[PDB]
Amino acid sequence: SQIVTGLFKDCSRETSGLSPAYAPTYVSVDDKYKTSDELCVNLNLPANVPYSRVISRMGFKLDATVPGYPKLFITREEAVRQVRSWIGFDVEGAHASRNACGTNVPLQLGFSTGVNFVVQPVGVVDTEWGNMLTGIAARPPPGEQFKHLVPLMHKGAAWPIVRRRIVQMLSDTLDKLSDYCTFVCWAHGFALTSASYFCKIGKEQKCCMCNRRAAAYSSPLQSYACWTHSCGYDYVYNPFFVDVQQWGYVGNLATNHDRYCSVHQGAHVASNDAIMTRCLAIHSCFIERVDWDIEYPYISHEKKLNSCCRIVERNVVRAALLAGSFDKVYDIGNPKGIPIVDDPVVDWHYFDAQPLTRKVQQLFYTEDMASRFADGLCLFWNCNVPKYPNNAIVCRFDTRVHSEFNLPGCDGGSLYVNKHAFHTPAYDVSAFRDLKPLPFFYYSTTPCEPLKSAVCITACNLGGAVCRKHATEYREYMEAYNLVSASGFRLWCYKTFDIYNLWST
Amino acid sequence: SQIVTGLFKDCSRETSGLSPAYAPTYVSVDDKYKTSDELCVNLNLPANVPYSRVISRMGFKLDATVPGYPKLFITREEAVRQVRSWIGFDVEGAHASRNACGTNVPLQLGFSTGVNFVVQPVGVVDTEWGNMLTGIAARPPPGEQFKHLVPLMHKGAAWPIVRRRIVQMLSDTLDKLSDYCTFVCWAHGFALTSASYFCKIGKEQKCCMCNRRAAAYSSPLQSYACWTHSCGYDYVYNPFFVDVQQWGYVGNLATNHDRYCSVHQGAHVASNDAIMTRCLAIHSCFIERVDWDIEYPYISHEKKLNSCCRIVERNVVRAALLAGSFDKVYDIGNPKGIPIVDDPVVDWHYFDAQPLTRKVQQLFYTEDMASRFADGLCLFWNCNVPKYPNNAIVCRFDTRVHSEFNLPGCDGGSLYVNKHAFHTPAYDVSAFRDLKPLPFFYYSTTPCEPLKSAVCITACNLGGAVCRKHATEYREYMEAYNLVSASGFRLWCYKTFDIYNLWST
Amino acid sequence: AGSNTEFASNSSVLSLVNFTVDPQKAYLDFVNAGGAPLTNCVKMLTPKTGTGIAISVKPESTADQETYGGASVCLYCRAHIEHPDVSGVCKYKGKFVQIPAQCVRDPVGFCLSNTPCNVCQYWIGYGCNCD
Amino acid sequence: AGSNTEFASNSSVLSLVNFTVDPQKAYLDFVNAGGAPLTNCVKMLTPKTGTGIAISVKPESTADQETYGGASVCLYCRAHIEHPDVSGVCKYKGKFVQIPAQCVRDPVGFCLSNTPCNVCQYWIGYGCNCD
RNA sequence: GGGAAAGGGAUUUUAAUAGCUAUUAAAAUCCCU
RNA sequence: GGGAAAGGGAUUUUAAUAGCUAUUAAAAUCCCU
Ligand SMILES: [Mg+2]
Ligand SMILES: [Mg+2]
Ligand SMILES: [Zn+2]
Ligand SMILES: [Zn+2]
Ligand SMILES: [Zn+2]
Ligand SMILES: [Zn+2]
Ligand SMILES: [Zn+2]
Ligand SMILES: [Zn+2]
Ligand SMILES: [Zn+2]
Ligand SMILES: [Zn+2]
Ligand SMILES: [Zn+2]
Ligand SMILES: [Zn+2]
Repeated sequence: SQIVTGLFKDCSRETSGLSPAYAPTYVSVDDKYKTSDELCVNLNLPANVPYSRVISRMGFKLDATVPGYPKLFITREEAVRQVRSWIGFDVEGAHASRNACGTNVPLQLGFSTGVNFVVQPVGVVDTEWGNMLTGIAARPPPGEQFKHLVPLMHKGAAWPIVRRRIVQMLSDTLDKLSDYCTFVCWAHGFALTSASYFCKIGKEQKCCMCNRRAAAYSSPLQSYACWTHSCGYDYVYNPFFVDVQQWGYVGNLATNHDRYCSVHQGAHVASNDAIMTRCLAIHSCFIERVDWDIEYPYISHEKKLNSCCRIVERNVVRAALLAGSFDKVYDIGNPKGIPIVDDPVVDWHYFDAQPLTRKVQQLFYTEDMASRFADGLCLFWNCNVPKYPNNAIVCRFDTRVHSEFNLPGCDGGSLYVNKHAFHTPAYDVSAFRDLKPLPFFYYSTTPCEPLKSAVCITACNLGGAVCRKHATEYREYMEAYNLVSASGFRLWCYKTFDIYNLWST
Repeated sequence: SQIVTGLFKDCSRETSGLSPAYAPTYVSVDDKYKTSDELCVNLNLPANVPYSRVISRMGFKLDATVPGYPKLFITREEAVRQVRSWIGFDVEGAHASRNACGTNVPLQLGFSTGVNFVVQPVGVVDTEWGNMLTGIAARPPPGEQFKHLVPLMHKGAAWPIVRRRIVQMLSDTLDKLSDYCTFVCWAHGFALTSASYFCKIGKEQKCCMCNRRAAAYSSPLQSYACWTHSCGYDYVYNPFFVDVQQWGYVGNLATNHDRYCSVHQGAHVASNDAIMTRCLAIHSCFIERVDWDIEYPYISHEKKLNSCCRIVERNVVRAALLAGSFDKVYDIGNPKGIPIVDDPVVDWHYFDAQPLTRKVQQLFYTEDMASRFADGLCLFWNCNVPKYPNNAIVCRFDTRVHSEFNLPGCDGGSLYVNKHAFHTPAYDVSAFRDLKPLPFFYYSTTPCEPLKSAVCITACNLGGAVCRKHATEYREYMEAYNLVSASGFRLWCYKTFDIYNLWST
Repeated sequence: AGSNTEFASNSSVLSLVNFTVDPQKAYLDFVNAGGAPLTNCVKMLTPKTGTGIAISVKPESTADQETYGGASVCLYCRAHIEHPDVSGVCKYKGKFVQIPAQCVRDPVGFCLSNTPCNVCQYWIGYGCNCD
Repeated sequence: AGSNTEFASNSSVLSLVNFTVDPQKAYLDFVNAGGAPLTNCVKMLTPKTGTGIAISVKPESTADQETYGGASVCLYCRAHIEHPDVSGVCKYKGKFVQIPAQCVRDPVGFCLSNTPCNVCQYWIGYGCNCD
């Protein structure tokens, strides 16, 4: 074929092409040399040396397939499984000026971590002895909306420093989350061009100091290392690339993000655009369309947290069922319809937004449906509603707590990843205005076989003593409650709840 | 003789002192053991073990003098000599609660680079086998103004990570400026307590990889390195400490800073307080009271920049004097009263704010004195005035350009350090509303002995040609002008300046 | 602005070489796996009466060779990346490269795999005789 | 809240030890330069009838020694910093230290400079006899 | 930028060359800057 | 913090124990949190 592309375009102002001995391609040769049979000839003309022509990097395509080389432009399904590696990425660039016209170079890189890196205008220059990656003339884009880019032309640093700073920032962010990096971009045409400055690709490699996958490459050492061992490393090794615009969005980034989020408003900068891009990707992959079959690997005591959550749920649901004389229980948000507790004989009912069993009715809960369930105890274990009823028992993840299985999400909410990904709305204390924070306490009925605390509702505490069995149970329940609360979960209860009603046993 | 101090205070809730074999001091022993002659006795009582007592770190005093150990709490003059190492420092802390009462621990560290680090509450705990630096219970300070500290209690990271992040940030900031670090604090009582977490002191050391002074210490490697070789280092080695409040200020930080600056306004955070502290220190040391005799060492191409500035000044002043046929010249801002150019015979007058010679009159310029000098040509070479006259030739440093010899300053201005420290007000284009930006050009009169340009006002360019002598003169002047402009200087001239009047020679 | 230089068919491999740590190994793996070799090379019309050395300042191909522009048969000039040679200077630019006729399919692969003899300046195993 | 523990005279040396990389060298240099030794040590009233070993669970001073509380004569307990010993456990805490009367001026310097013999548990050069 | 020669792509339409396509040139819409 | 026992210092004044000072306890002003 003969379809030309804008990649490696000669951006110099010279009208005549190069001599055959210097031109990189056939179509870059001057027409005075070309002859029949698509051949070139040496006319013994004087050599036009020295020269300096800027070469464009616009239009990279990482779609080749080589055995042993990973696929970097991953699809939707593969990007969902790598959600812990998601780092937003935006670039603002400057147009080449003076001796060069027809290319853009990166000026301000921004990431979802909120950092911005300003760089000097650096491009590829082809000279009579080879090529360099050196400073070129560049001006900020014209128009009103890019006036804020005018000062940034004189605030940029050298590229080798910015490379190490970017690697250090990505190491600080993604070390505990994954061995991978995934740049979530809104338009990859310029993002990939900018990534050519600070990224290297190749075969899958092992870290020199440990068994983790190598995610950074050092050029002076010619070495590979993971995030923990990437001190002083220039380049990021094998990053995945994701384009949100390929996922069926129409219009610019701002109008698509403002339809689903109101928290990321602010001044225009590359990092804020990156944050909006990542927020829109999260909304696309975990709110609009939800996949329940994708399990995520355990990285830090998820099983113990699940066991502690089940223990705390059993204790507080039993206590809420026994403190008040409730004979009818509604469970709004049970996907399977399995009763949490069965020691108090009560009439259970189950509802869910997407039930997995016909025994569970469908219920997309709205605050106007409070009167439908006003005669029983409502249960909201990890079920999020903007306005809870009066008689509820609610467990909700506080999105403001920094956790390893907690990730930033959409509209101020958070993505909680524990064997599955759940999007949780932003923790607002106004939703629980009709409820009170549930105080810490323990309740048990186990037989009896020092510890002084008034919240241990047991048979021994009625007589002012404590036994070994209840002491060990109380200590392990304190450990479970501490793990659940330090993970981020908050428990709320109906106003008329009093622990002193539990002393009847 | 027996003055007690709050340092190492036992912050536990135990009402009795320790056994003589476990107590660290005499006065920490329980009174049942002490005797009349200030002796202690063993009463063979059962040991109260195990135990866990929080120990306060409030009240460090680094005023001891040991040979070979540098003085860290430097004075005013030494702080001025080390202005390139100035990093602001503020700490917001949490009060110890529950098992502890009577000490504070760092919660949010903030630096003048705009960086905040949030840490988990960690304090010293004395136990029956020794002592630990481990997590303790702590609550945010009460009152309204500290409500913003309530979320930060669950957003903090571990101290060994924050140490490396702080060292990395300081290495990124202070690498090209100095081999030293100087924490500029507003109240060092808590800043030094927080610095005990991430700083180490000792004899002055040399970097393991080069000849620079060692500014960071690594504990796992047990080694010392400078800023360029401090990758993975978790401690800052030998930092100087400066207290702004000791310099005669009365009142809190906000009221003192708001009297001299209106740019650093914003929300309350540790980094903004650090920025205000550094801004107030800069105002104290370089605006109010100024020392002209303190000379700073050269870093890079400062002598070259001075030579290029002198060349550009000579050319521009000569051309501006010859164009318009001015006969009287006023030089506002000449400390010595030495004429810049003397080829055109004009009547020179000199003025300065602090003249060094009786031949120079005092002039603290104000725009109301515009008509005082309206009958000549005014000169503002590195003389900063909020409103310039209509007949001016001005050279002013643009404070928005990043440079090695450019540091952040007061009220949006900058400190320019080139053999001397000058405080320059913030670059505002509104001061130049009566002036036009001076276009680049060259002028010469040297005798003669390809290059196409319409701004090289010479004898050859009148006839459309150019000679080798004027070619190399023009090229070296282009290099000088490029260095001057890329350093940050901007040139402005009176409106009626036309380069075409210079063709008369 | 500017003028186009490369075909779209070469845009894939040249992107890969622009990102790989080892461009030569990556290009050889791409070619050996069945990928298309780099097209658009500068081919010179010669009377086939030259001496036959590898690299020369003017075309010197024999009957069993073809003359190519050096910059068009150097992978680091095609992809516009830093050369690995001594002091960063390309050995091919400004000079013409002789390629044997049996390897005319992939000039870039031949110029990456082979190396001229330092004594007689012929291709080793392809014309060099130093026994 | 809390109760005070240290005198102001020891605050400078204890802060210096808290900040230094090597507390032992810093304290020895501070003492040898003429600085005041650490005061406020716990001194024990004994009938001077003990065996005389270095570290013991009960006071054992002879006529030529004085018994001190161990935690009060360990520099790392006085400064509340991490101990360098095996597994971070102090060897002086919970036990009484015998100090010779000729070195009663600076117990901390004696406990830093000298170590007990592992065979007879006496101070080497100050009561140990193993020749 | 302090600095004469205002950037990249996708879709549709039009004109020209050569034997419906590739390039060149222009207009409209959208995205990036 | 989700978590009963609300923090550190400087100056002045007051009262007590001991042989004017050290400690203890309180009030007022200022700084840090
Ligand atoms: Mg953007
Ligand atoms: Mg503050
Ligand atoms: Zn590793
Ligand atoms: Zn958003
Ligand atoms: Zn019991
Ligand atoms: Zn070094
Ligand atoms: Zn300020
Ligand atoms: Zn001339
Ligand atoms: Zn080459
Ligand atoms: Zn040979
Ligand atoms: Zn100890
Ligand atoms: Zn012995």
